[PDB]
Amino acid sequence: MSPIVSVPDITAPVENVPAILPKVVPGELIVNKPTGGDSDELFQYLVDILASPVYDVAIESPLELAEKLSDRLGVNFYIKREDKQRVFSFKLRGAYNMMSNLSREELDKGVITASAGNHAQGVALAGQRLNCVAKIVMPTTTPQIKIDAVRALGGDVVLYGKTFDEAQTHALELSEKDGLKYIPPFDDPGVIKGQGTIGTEINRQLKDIHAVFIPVGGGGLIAGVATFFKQIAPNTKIIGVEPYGAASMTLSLHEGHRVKLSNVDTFADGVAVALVGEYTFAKCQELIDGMVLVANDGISAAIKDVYDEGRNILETSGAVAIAGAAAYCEFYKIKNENIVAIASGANMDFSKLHKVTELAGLG
Repeated sequence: MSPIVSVPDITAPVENVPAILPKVVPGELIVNKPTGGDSDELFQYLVDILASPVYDVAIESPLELAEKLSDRLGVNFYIKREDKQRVFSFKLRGAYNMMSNLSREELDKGVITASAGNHAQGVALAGQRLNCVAKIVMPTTTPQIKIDAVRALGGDVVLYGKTFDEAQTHALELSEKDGLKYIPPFDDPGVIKGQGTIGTEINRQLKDIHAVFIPVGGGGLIAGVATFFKQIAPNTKIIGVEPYGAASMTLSLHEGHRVKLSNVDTFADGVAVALVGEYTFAKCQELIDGMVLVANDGISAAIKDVYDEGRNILETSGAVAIAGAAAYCEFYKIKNENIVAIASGANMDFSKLHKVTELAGLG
C-alpha cells in the first residue's frame, strides 16, 4: 500500500453479530483465493527478511514435535515456540527490525507506542538494545505488575487514559507533537519483515509442511510468514486462525475490503483486533490459503494440550493457532502430514487460568 499518516479511519463499520459469520465449524477452511502479489515486491521482502538483524535480540525458537497431540491426531504436529523469546512472545522481532532501520537522529529523539502488553515489551527491549528511549503509553488503569514488566526492560512508561484507545490516541498525538517516531504493532513493512524471519526459521527447521497455522490479530505475523513461505515453499498452505468473536480478518477477506467490527470478544486479548492493517490485509488477499475459526473452549483446550505435553502455559492468543491446527486436522481427517502451529506468546495473568480450566473442562 501507501503509508496512511494523518487521516482518521473511515473504514466501513460492521455490527459484530453471530448472523454475519460464515457458518463453519472449528477447523473448517474458509477459502481465500490468493491474487498472487507482485514478484518484485515479494522479492524485496524476501531479501529484507533475510537481512533482518532480529538475532540481536531474538533466538531461533524451537520447533517442537508435540508427542501427545501427534499421537491423537495421527499427524506430525509441530509447535513453533515463540513464547520462548526473551519477552515471551514473537513481538520483539518486528519492533527491533523496524526500529533498527531508524536514523540515529530519530532514535536520539526517542520513539513512542501505546501498549501495556506484548508489543510494549518488544519495543522497550529494542529500545534498550538500540540505546534509545522508548516511551510506552499505557492507560492509568494498568496492573502495576505490567508497568513494572515494561519498566524492567528500560521502558519510559507513561500513564494516560482509561482504555487502550485513549492511551493510543494520546501516544499518537504526542507522536506528532513531540516529533517522536511511532512504532506500530503490525501495520508496517518494517514490522512485517521482522515477523517474517519466523518463516525463514520454520522452513529451515522443517520441509514438506502441509500447512502452517498462524494467529491473526492485526495481521503482521501472518503477512510476514506468508511472504517468505509462498515464495520458498509454495505448496505449503498458509492458514490464519481467529476467534469467532473477533473475526476481523476473516470478515474483511470475505467482504473484499477491510471491515471494522463494532466490538470484539477479548478472551484472546492479543488477537482482539477490530480493524486489521492496511499492508497486512493486502498481503493476506495476495498470499494466504484461507482462514479457520475457533471458539474460546477450543482455545482453552489447546492451552491444556500444551500443558499436557510439558507443563508450559501459553496465553490464550498464543494457543489460538494450535486450536485451529488441531480442529483442521480432525475436520479433514489429515493423516501422516507435517503440520505447524505457531505458539505466539505466553504473557497471561496467572488468575486467568481460572476461566481457562472451566472452558477446557468442557471437552
